[PDB]
Amino acid sequence: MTLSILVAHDLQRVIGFENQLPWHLPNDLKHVKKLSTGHTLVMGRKTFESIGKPLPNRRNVVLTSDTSFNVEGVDVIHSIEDIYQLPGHVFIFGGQTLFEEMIDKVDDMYITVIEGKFRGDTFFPPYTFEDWEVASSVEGKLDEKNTIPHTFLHLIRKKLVPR
Ligand SMILES: NC(=O)c1ccc[n+]([C@@H]2O[C@H](COP(=O)([O-])OP(=O)(O)OC[C@H]3O[C@@H](n4cnc5c(N)ncnc54)[C@H](OP(=O)(O)O)[C@@H]3O)[C@@H](O)[C@H]2O)c1
Ligand SMILES: CCCc1nc(N)nc(N)c1Cc1cc(/C=C/C(=O)N2N=Cc3ccccc3[C@@H]2C=C(C)C)c(OC)c(OC)c1
Repeated sequence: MTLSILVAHDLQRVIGFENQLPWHLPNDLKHVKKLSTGHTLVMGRKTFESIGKPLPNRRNVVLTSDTSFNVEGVDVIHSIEDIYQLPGHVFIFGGQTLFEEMIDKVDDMYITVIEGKFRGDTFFPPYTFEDWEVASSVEGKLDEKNTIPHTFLHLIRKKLVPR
């Protein structure tokens, strides 16, 4: 319905390594909890297995081809097309495969740019700021617990108009 991407990627758009996040950043976890609370998270199967259980107080939706999939607290879908029937604010939550499938369909993106270069094996698709308006850009606060510089972006797809 209202369709957003929600993602953390590094300076080279790495989002993951060995089915885990490359970095430890509690503030971003806090950012995710705040944004998606009361809403819906759609994620691919590997992302779900990585987390290992549903996130509380959210509708959790998992896209998989596995007809045997029936986890407590999770709604299953089997097609991309299923996503557009989900009501409310829906966040595309990962991973790489779902980002690639959805980045041209979403209204907007909440991206946490991790200002570092990590070793990765999964990536967020390339995108241009030519196409995305910076609705907001907020530096994350560093401290003892959060030690990689990072920036919370809210990007909104630009309309194509005649010049
Ligand atoms: N930094 C971030 O913000 C962020 C966000 C989330 C995850 N990540 C990460 O991203 C990584 C995983 O990415 P990934 O691409 O390999 O896996 P993934 O997107 O999480 O999910 C992979 C799977 O979802 C399925 N799927 C995708 N499209 C489908 C369709 N059209 N119809 C039916 N099923 C479909 C399949 O499940 P089946 O094989 O069971 O059919 C597929 O193999 C990890 O390393 C992880 O840590 C990071
Ligand atoms: C950690 C953030 C990763 C990420 N970042 C961004 N920007 N986009 C994103 N789309 C994600 C996705 C993402 C997520 C997570 C973590 C989820 C999680 O542990 N919570 N999610 C919300 C939630 C809701 C209710 C209760 C508890 C939680 C809990 C937060 C705590 C306070 C403990 C994750 O596991 C570490 C992970 O690994 C592949 C990926």
